[PDB]
Amino acid sequence: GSSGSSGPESPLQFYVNYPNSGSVSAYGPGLVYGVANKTATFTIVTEDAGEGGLDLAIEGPSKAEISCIDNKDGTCTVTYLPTLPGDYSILVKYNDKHIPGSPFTAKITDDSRRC
Repeated sequence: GSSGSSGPESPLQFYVNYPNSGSVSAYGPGLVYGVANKTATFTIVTEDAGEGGLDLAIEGPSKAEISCIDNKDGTCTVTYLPTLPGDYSILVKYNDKHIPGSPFTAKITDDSRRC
């Protein structure tokens, strides 16, 4: 036996989204964990959310700098570099409304000695 269909299709291919369902999430090896004095970045999901105002701020045992970047492809790119190993309290807000899942907890370590 064998089966398989190409599938339906229509012209003026146009897909519209509704505001009803609109949420922003964040994931990546930069929010889960990291390495002292090591490059760490993560990605953020956001499509047709609304040009409002994204704010990012991380806390912990040491103040870390943030160079969040705004892209126009599909997701944003935020790069940062830790100063000391420890649980960093990442905080992200969207249009005066925290994101579903925050604050986030990342487990960063330190690798200096050459094992």
